[PDB]
Amino acid sequence: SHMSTEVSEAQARRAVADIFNSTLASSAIGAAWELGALDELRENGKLDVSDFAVRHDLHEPAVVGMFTALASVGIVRREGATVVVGPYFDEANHHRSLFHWLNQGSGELFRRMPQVLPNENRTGKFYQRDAGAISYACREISERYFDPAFWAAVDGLGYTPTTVADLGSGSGERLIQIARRFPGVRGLGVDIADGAIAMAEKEVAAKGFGDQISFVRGDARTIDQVSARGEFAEVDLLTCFMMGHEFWPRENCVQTLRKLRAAFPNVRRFLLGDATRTVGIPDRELPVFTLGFEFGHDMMGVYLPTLDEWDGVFEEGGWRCVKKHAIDSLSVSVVFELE
Amino acid sequence: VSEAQARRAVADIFNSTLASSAIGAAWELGALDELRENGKLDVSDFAVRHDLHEPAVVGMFTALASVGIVRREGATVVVGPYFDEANHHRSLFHWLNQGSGELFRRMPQVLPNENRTGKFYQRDAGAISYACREISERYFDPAFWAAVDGLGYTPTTVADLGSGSGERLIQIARRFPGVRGLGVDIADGAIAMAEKEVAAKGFGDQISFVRGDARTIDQVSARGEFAEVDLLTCFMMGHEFWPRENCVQTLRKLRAAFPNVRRFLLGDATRTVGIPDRELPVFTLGFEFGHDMMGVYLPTLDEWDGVFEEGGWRCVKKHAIDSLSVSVVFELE
Ligand SMILES: Nc1ncnc2c1ncn2[C@@H]1O[C@H](CSCC[C@H](N)C(=O)O)[C@@H](O)[C@H]1O
Ligand SMILES: Nc1ncnc2c1ncn2[C@@H]1O[C@H](CSCC[C@H](N)C(=O)O)[C@@H](O)[C@H]1O
Ligand SMILES: C[C@@H](C(=O)C(=O)O)c1ccccc1
Ligand SMILES: C[C@@H](C(=O)C(=O)O)c1ccccc1
Ligand SMILES: O=C(O)[C@H](O)Cc1ccccc1
Ligand SMILES: O=C(O)[C@H](O)Cc1ccccc1
Ligand SMILES: [Ca+2]
Ligand SMILES: [Ca+2]
Ligand SMILES: [Ca+2]
Ligand SMILES: [Ca+2]
Ligand SMILES: [Ca+2]
Ligand SMILES: [Fe+3]
Ligand SMILES: [Fe+3]
Repeated sequence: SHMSTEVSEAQARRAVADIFNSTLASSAIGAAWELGALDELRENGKLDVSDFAVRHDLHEPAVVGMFTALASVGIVRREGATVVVGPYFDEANHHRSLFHWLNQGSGELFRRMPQVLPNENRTGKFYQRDAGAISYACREISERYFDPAFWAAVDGLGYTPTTVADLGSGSGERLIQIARRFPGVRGLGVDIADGAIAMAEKEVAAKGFGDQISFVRGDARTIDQVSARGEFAEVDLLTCFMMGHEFWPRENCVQTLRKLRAAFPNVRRFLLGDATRTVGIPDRELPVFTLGFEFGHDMMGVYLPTLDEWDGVFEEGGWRCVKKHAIDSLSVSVVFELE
Repeated sequence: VSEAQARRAVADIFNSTLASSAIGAAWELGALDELRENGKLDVSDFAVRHDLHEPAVVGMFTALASVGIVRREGATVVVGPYFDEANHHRSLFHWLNQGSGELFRRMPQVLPNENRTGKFYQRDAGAISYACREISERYFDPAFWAAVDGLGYTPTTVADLGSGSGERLIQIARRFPGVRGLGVDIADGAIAMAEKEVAAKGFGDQISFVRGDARTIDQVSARGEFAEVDLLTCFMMGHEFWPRENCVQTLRKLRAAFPNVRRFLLGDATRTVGIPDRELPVFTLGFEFGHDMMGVYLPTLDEWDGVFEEGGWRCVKKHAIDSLSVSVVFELE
């Protein structure tokens, strides 16, 4: 019953106030996640606002504001000094990392809409985001939304991997988790960014896998002009999560996929996971994330393929898709099992 | 609630975030005015005239559409059921997002006490000022002009505290062609903008500016001009005088620095008390949470009513403001 064109003034007032307040609630979800408040609420059902501020050493008036913001749209409820879970708590907390991504991660982009849309401004580095914050969010995005399909694909491999390469390795956690599952395995993380490599190297060394897992800074799109090509022949498992859209547009993807197939000639399975562009969902029925993901990429000047466009590119790129998993639901996102 | 209702509500909160930034942007880019005027627009046409990246332009319009502010029929965009309300309050959205977005984005870093020394938050001064012009004009002007009309005299020299763009002083000089104007602002940027705008409009011989902190108004030098001032105005910054003890002193210093002021017009939003969380009108939560985050005391209306006398002033008229949280204009003597 959602799409009315005629409403009363009172209704229009309430709706616009909700849109306003939703903005603050939205930012609060990620902030409350980061400050530990969503985990307290989830675990205990309630908490005490002063007691929370004191234990975490937080400016109490702003803590009250954070919780009021959440309460303004029904995520929590305030009752005296107490905050209890509200009707939408479970759902909001489920998707907290998407909110964090939207706000803490990509806030500066969407805030700068007026300066980002003008063509005269769209050269070189024209927007800013928070890499540390995006990295914070993506860990849970990876774990909450992609892991079941990822591990289901790893379980149906039909062989034990001995050397695994991961494209866009980020924190290096995927490679670490792999090493945990397959004790004897070696790992190769490829990433185009210095912070990622360093962060990943540190974590790897700290968790005791400095002997099994290494890294190389490189562009996966131009993987054939990298300085670690001699190690590639040993790789029998390839993984690539949350970055496949960077290989687009179509013709670049085709080439990149060919290059990957030639560069990793002994890879058996290649597990490829990403979010994709949706078509024809009504404006008033967009689920969580979809709009942020698509509008964010349009603002950054980055093309996002549909699922159908991935489907249609694998054969030319040298790969056969033998299984596909739908993700629930991070917009329309999937894991392809390629060989 | 059912699980479907919860999904839908959380999706609305997410998309609302995007619609919310888009209101302010659509304002700046001229899309809201064009929609007010014609009732519709063409996404291609608009993108081409404004030389904008069209796929991002469609995004902006689908954000607005996602919550009922507009509706899309292919490339045609028509005003939606919530257009008039949102357009009305567009400056508030702009303020929250383009002005103050970076403060609320950094919530996790701003709340911890160890982080709250020195320059611990950032806002966009240019953007805030952009919004503030319309906030002042749309929300405060009617009460401001009503107070001017009922002053009981015609001013000769007006001083404006936190003068910003200089617009309020310009408009007063338009109403009272013989008036001398003086603007006090703490920001060099405001002083520069105001001097430029005044000089450009032809009022450079009538309106001057001095950089100064209105809280310590007694410490700003102005060639003895303060003593000639017979009308004082201060909009949208009075809460900066607080807490109470500081306000009492600043009020007493203003009284002393401006001995010949007859009326002092003091306009501001205030902290509300007891509004139910799910019934919060537009702005209230942003205004109050923003200042709580910034460490800035915000008084209630009653706190203001209770401070004037000890501050050396008598309140003689009060005006309610329409639909800007709880906002008022006091007239003081
Ligand atoms: N063309 C490219 N080649 C290699 N790495 C890339 C790339 N484009 C982006 N990346 C890297 O891919 C990452 C995107 S998000 C990382 C999430 C990570 N894959 C995970 O599953 O947890 C960033 O670390 C970025 O540096
Ligand atoms: N303590 C202080 N003393 C003087 N000016 C101040 C101040 N605190 C803030 N300001 C200035 O007050 C302005 C707040 S915005 C209000 C603009 C103006 N009064 C109007 O009605 O449109 C900014 O220009 C800011 O620099
Ligand atoms: C990492 C992120 C992304 O592409 C981005 O932030 O630009 C992403 C990719 C895929 C699913 C979810 C988030
Ligand atoms: C300028 C703003 C404010 O207090 C702030 O930006 O800190 C304000 C004050 C009063 C009404 C509306 C906005
Ligand atoms: O065409 C597809 O849908 C997928 O890209 C891969 C696939 C093909 C056939 C059977 C399963 C998976
Ligand atoms: O106490 C008040 O309400 C205001 O401070 C101003 C006022 C007082 C008395 C008569 C009129 C106005
Ligand atoms: Ca409806
Ligand atoms: Ca298909
Ligand atoms: Ca309307
Ligand atoms: Ca303006
Ligand atoms: Ca003086
Ligand atoms: Fe991306
Ligand atoms: Fe303020």
